[PDB]
Amino acid sequence: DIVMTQSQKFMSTSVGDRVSVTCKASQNVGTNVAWYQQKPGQSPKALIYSASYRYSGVPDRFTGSGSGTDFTLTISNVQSEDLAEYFCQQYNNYPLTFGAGTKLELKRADAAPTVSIFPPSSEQLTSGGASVVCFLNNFYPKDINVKWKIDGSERQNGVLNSWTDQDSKDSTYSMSSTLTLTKDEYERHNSYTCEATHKTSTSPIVKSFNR
Amino acid sequence: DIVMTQSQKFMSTSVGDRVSVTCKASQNVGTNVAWYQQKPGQSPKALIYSASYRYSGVPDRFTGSGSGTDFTLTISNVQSEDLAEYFCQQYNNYPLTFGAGTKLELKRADAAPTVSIFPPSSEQLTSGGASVVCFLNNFYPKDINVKWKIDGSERQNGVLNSWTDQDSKDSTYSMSSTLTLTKDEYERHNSYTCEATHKTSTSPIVKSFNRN
Amino acid sequence: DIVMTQSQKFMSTSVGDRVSVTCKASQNVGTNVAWYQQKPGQSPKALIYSASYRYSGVPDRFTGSGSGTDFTLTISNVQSEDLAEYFCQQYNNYPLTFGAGTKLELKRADAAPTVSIFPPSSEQLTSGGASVVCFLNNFYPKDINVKWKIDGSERQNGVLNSWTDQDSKDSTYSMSSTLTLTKDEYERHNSYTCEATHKTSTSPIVKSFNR
Amino acid sequence: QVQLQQPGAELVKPGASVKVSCKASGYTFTNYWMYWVKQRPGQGLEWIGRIHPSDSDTNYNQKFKGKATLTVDKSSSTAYMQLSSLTSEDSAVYYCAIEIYDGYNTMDYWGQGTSVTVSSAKTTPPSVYPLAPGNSMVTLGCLVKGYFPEPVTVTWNSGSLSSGVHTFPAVLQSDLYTLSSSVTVPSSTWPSQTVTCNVAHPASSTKVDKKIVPR
Amino acid sequence: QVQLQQPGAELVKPGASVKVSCKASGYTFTNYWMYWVKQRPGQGLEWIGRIHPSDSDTNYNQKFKGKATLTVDKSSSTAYMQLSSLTSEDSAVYYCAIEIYDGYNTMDYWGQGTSVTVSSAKTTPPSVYPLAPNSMVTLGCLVKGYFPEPVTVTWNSGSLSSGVHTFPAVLQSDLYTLSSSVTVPSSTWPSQTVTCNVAHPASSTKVDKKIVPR
Repeated sequence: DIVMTQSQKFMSTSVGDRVSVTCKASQNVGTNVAWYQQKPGQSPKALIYSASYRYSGVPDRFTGSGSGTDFTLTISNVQSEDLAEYFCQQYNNYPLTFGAGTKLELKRADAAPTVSIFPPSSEQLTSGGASVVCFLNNFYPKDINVKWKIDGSERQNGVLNSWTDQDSKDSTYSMSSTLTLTKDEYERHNSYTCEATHKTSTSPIVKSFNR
Repeated sequence: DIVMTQSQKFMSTSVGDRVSVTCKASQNVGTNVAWYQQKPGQSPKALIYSASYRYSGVPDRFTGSGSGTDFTLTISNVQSEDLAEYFCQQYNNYPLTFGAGTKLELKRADAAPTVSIFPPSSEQLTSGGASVVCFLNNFYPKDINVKWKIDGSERQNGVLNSWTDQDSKDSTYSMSSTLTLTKDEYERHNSYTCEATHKTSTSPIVKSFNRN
Repeated sequence: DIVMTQSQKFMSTSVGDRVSVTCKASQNVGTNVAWYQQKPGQSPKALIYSASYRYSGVPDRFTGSGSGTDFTLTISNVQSEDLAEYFCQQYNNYPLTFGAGTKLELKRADAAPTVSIFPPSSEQLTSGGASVVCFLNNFYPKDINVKWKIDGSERQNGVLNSWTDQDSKDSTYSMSSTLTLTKDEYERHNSYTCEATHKTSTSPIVKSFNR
Repeated sequence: QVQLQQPGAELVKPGASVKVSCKASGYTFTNYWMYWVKQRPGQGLEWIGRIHPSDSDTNYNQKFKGKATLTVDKSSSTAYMQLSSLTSEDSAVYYCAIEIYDGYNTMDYWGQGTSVTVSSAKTTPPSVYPLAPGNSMVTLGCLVKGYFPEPVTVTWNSGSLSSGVHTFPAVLQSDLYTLSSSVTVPSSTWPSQTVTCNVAHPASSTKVDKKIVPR
Repeated sequence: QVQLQQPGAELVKPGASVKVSCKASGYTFTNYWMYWVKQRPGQGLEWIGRIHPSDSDTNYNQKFKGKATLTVDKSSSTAYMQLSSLTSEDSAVYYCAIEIYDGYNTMDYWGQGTSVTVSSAKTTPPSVYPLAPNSMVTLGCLVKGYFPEPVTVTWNSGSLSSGVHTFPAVLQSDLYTLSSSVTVPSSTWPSQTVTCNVAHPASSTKVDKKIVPR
């Protein structure tokens, strides 16, 4: 089949600036090239058809160029709402083939996380389980270390970590960390500490509670 | 496909007497019929070939007869060692087909069960679980009812019951009942009782222990 | 004995196309391999001997290849009259052994059944019995459902169905459904109905008669 | 309005088959090609095939030859893609989509996508737990624990509360999925007003509204 | 001596394939038909097919026509039954068997049978627990939470056989559990060591658990 390359897996820029994506086709696909946008959790959205023509509702900021084998998608005046994965696709020959996809990244200043800790709810305790949840919201860059302490001893098991994609409002990152214990194990200890280590400070951000 | 229909799912006699199991073939198979004995947990054992001829090592107490469609396997001087499921088979037509199987049963006098209770081992308590085991050995008939009581309250969940087949020595039955709790639940209560209701007594047999 | 395994039990193709059936021997039989064709209700007809030589009268559309273990019969320009079962046989070692056989199936467009109902004849009514017959002819694919109603109530007992093999002229299927009752039972009711349900059916095909 | 309605999730045992539906409405069904796209988790887009509901003409991708079969039902204006002999590699989101050029503008319309999960596990509905605190703003949360299969939809106050919301991607652990969601609101909003976490799990027909109650 | 050796258990995921082996020894491999039999848990016996290792001549049951494939390897005197596209229906014990008539007597020889379990769950070795408490005393052994079948239980390496009750395994929440009791004279325990020997071939597990008075 015809192969659409897209050499870059990630593209970076700042809010208000511009970015571009190349797409290399293994053979001549004329101008029968389309560009799609996919935000996380949503269906793909067609941006460009026929190499350079926009679909209805696609703003001027998205411009497609190229013919033959070298096609480029250019996004100007980039805003945080443009955070998505972008695919090229040829429809000049069958079967229809897509590019690997290029995800947009937005550079910005560092930001320390706002950390919040939540004890197990009374409802969960009736189920025999006990989850302690620690939210780490709106930090940058995405790299962050989180540790759990139970009465001074570290626990690195039964922890479920999940990171959001880059925030569509302020380009920051957020992280949820869940320490799950049995109700008996939970009631056999007092202090439950959540420690966040981020490059914004050498001192960890500490949130704790005594049950 | 020829169907081999064994009339009875179970055949009953006393120790020393004789039983017989019949097998009906849908079409004529002449004498190309075999019989097999399968004890619990073992591979089948061929007893009869050509409807009436015995394999080497099969005692003469096992006698096969019949030709055409009606075949019979007779076991004389039945002993507790003969407790098994017995199958007929035809090798006259392809595909070879077996009978559904007839399980031998033995009548005997009633027998009250010997009941033994066991608290959770210290080994299991380190794993967070706690199983209380109740053994009910060597009773007859097989019908029995077991209840678990925790400080007087009946627990009919988290219970695992298992029945043995009829004993190959005294033709009795045995039961194992295991109540599994978490270690927290186990330490939240004191009295653990295994209650057995059997035909041999209008009053239930009660084995208990206090964790105290 | 030598095993001649025909991997495919069926072989689907369309009229005019070319089909190939394979036959693998458990041991080396050289070229001492024959192919046979058996149409329904007929004696087998020898097609190929010496793995590749045709019997007199066999059209050149039937070709055979292979030496040693792997053998293949190929039918070019497949006709609707070619619907049959095809066997491979080795005669290099005794006893001679046949393959399990491969049935030729023909593909075609869908076709609705032509349904005809017939009341019990006056000759059969003098015998004490009564058989109602419904023909469902020249339909495709072969899956079809028939429901018998007596005075609007579904009847299941006493129904015997029979399906023909694929028609040697148009590659369709046919089925006959016969409801047999006693003459007294047949005269206890009035309306008799056979309902045909098929892939082509947007609604059942209902044919009825009133005694 | 032009719409393409697709079911949320389909849980099918390995080796079995499934039929994914795409109900069209608001336009002439038989006037536009219907495209089908497959997207495995964390992967890219793959073209399955297309079909024209007028005459059921199809263009297939050879990769999905014996795997996918496209059909249409013009009486219901519904397109179907049947997947057969299901394996783990078939677990993905399946989109139906059309492209309309009305002589003035070119618009694309997509279905929501059907999350087909191939597994021997059975459905498990989620256990929704409130996250209430033990400043000018307050952060509340919602723990959606132990469900299968994907997906679940989480909204706050039936979507009326959208700013300051972070819904975290689901993590698979011990054959079960779990996610969480946080919302930050003015301190004058909670606990004075009602804050409700709305969880929807279509694979189990579950809709749970859990209010974030102060203690 | 004539022997037919089969592996104890095979755990195969739904849709995959498994090949059960039957290693023969003590006789001329190519002289006798090799039969195969399927027995679902708690069901009857079903004939799969037979193969003669001399020339690999086979006779299949139509029900297992595409499912089972019988082969032999004469360099190892091993028979093989391959099952394809496994489903829950194919979970059973599979025996290989031969019949020998030497001109004097007719004997049958059977393998132990391979417990093929078709499931997406992983292997779990059992947790073996001692059951410790007149003229007799009853001891026990709890073999809890294992997968898949089977497990074998002996007492004192088989030297302690009379007075033993080994209860069939029960599946409960994806795991098997069985127990075994032994009744001995009050002078045997706790004076002498009483050992419960558990083997779980699916996980290569052999655990010896002493019934310690404690």
